[PDB]
Amino acid sequence: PRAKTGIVRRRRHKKVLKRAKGFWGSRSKQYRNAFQTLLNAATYEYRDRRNKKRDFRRLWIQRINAGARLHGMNYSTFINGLKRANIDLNRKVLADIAAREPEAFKALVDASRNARQ
Amino acid sequence: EAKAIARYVRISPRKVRLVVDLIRGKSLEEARNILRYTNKRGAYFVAKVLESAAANAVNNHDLEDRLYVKAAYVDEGPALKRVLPRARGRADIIKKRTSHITVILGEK
Amino acid sequence: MFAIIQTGGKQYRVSEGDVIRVESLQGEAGDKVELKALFVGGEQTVFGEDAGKYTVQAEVVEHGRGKKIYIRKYKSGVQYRRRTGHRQNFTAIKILGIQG
Amino acid sequence: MEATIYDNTDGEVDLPDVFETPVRSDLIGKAVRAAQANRKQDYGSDEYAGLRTPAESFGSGRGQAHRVPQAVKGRSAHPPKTEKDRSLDLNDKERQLAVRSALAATADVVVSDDFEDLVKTQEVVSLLEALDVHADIDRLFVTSDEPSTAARNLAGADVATASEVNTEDLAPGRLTVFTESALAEVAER
RNA sequence: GGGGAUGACCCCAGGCGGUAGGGGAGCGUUCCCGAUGCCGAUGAAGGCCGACCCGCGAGGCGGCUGGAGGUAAGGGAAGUG
RNA sequence: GGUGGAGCCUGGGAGUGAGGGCGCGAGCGAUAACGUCCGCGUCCGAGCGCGGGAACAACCGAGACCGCCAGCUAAGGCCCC
RNA sequence: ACCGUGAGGGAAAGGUGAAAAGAACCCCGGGAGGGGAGUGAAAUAGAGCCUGAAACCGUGGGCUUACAAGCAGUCACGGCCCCGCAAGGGGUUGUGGCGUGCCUAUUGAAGCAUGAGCCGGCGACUCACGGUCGUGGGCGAGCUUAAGCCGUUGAGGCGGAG
Repeated sequence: PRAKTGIVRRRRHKKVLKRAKGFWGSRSKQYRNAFQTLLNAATYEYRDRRNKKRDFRRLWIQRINAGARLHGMNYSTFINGLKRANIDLNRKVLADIAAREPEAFKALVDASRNARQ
Repeated sequence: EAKAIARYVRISPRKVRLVVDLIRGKSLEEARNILRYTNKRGAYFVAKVLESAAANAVNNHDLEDRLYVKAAYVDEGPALKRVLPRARGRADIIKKRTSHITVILGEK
Repeated sequence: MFAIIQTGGKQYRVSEGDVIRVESLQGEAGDKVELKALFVGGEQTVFGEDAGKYTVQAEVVEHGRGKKIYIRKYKSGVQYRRRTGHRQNFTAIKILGIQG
Repeated sequence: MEATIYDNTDGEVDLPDVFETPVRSDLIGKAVRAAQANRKQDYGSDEYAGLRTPAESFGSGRGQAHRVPQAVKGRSAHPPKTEKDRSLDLNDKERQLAVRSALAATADVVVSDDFEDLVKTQEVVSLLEALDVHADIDRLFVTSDEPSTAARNLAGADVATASEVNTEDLAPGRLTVFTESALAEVAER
């Protein structure tokens, strides 16, 4: 009939403890606010999980701009001649490379420039 | 290297601590003079601790004068739960807090 | 020795440094195997051409290992008396870049 | 069929329809339960300790909040009610049915009457040499109207009788030997 | 739903935010079986730490601790989380 | 009837039995109130959690099983933050 | 033990070791208490002396710290430090993005409404007899009392008012 839940609850708590990396001086061992602190941490990072890809959307968006603009035309334009496209449509790694191989991009820029005018 | 340690000490963990924090990672002799003419309580207690430490030291752990303190720390422990006036109702205690005294003697 | 292709997604900028890859339970299985991924990023030894110019040839890599969801924990919470939880899923077989 | 008569080399007898049949587990277990079930005992947490003393549930207004439940070493909460009807009485027909199909299971070894006479546990040693085995390890002692004396105490003692032996007895994973009027138990069956 | 061998596999349909609340299914916890079950001084347990398993409640496992246990591959029981 | 997937009866197990917010049609009410009263749609329900309108449940778009370094659009925006 | 004048209330405190062999002597010291030596299987087993975890205070190190907001953080990237599951992770963070705690009861909740200062152990839908619907299963007529007898284990069987 004995229910010495012991060893047990201690266990879980250390559990959440491990959940507990190092964070703010205090939830650091706050055997409770610890727990909570977690709860939020978590939902949070979830939110982060989907967010991220966007932040990137932008990220590229810019390295991007550095380049498209560099040559002499905005994303309105790029995107357009670009879509005139046909056997080629690619946006992500684009910029990355404007960086990575000057020419590669260059070229790209050209063909596109023309895509347009 | 060898050391000095005493529990069931009846003193200010804290204040005690300033004492040591100061005779600190420094010369045996020198700090010795530090406990010697330094103010506040413990001073004594501490200097004692040192004495036992270095004695302990060249006697059976062994080069007298090249020794200094290699580290020093105090740790609070068993309490002295003091029962004072009831809230002119419910007692109110205050704990004298026994203090643990530890110091390292090591040659140069 | 660096080319940029794409696969059931981008995952790309590769050559020989086997770049872990999405699931593809249909051709994988095939242990050390060769497989064709269509180009669209011929950037090689300082000469690049259109991705469609490409859309014709490409390459192959060697199907190489089975990667089991590198751990990542999901704590499902909301003040809203809502708590549930699960760990990752994602996984992928590694293939080494075979350039042509 | 194969109802092997002890005294080895000696004759054969027949397995009756009764035991024959095909088997009823859900029930078997039931039997079992029936068994330990009416057998157990019972427990309790002090009525007195639990609702004895005088509790002064400190009014209110004062900075607190209230012989009752939830502080310590007392109360219980919903304890080993010494007050809890331990029995479990399955049901006659049910039960005997049980000893029944179960025993069938046992058939899956034939105590030749003469044996009701052997007068020494070392003699047991003997019949033993006669048919030892791990199933033997199982070993269940059955005589048929008033026990096979000595047989009754050995590294496996017990001695049910042609009337009064049951699944409890041995349906429980074991293997055994009942004397022929024990087959009279059969009769019971 | 279309076959399923026990898995499982495949297609699409087909959604899958959720409190009171209603239905399924699992997890560890100290007990009674040791359903032709027993490990351990070269460690029982509990402790102390961890970039293999589980969706998970948990597992395993390896390291150090500490002195004596107790597990149950399966069902039963409940002062259970 | 294009539909597809709710529809009906029998029975066990339920919760809440007092919400409010908006648009519209009445009351009342100084056509006064993030007032209330009924009504017709939705809304919101401690997650109808994302977008936005600054920030703002909650009003316009929107249904959130799970994939960080993909792509097309809502509403709403594109001198700068 | 103790508050109560009184009637009355009514704690908390078990474990070292195999057995003391419990710690001569030497060492600092007013001493306690600390160091040696001896037991020893260990004494970070040492006398309130098994297993003695958390809270919390200390002592050394890595990193990090003075134009800066926030619990939190977490997504990105960088610098420095360790690579007992090495070309990948470990810890820490400068910056930058986005970000209102947790629980009750609420039309509605950061909450400035409540709840709760920290950690560890206690702690709350059960039992019994009725009845009920579901079902697993034994016969369809099905079924059992009180008892009598049988009992390492101690074995169930027989009882036919109802």
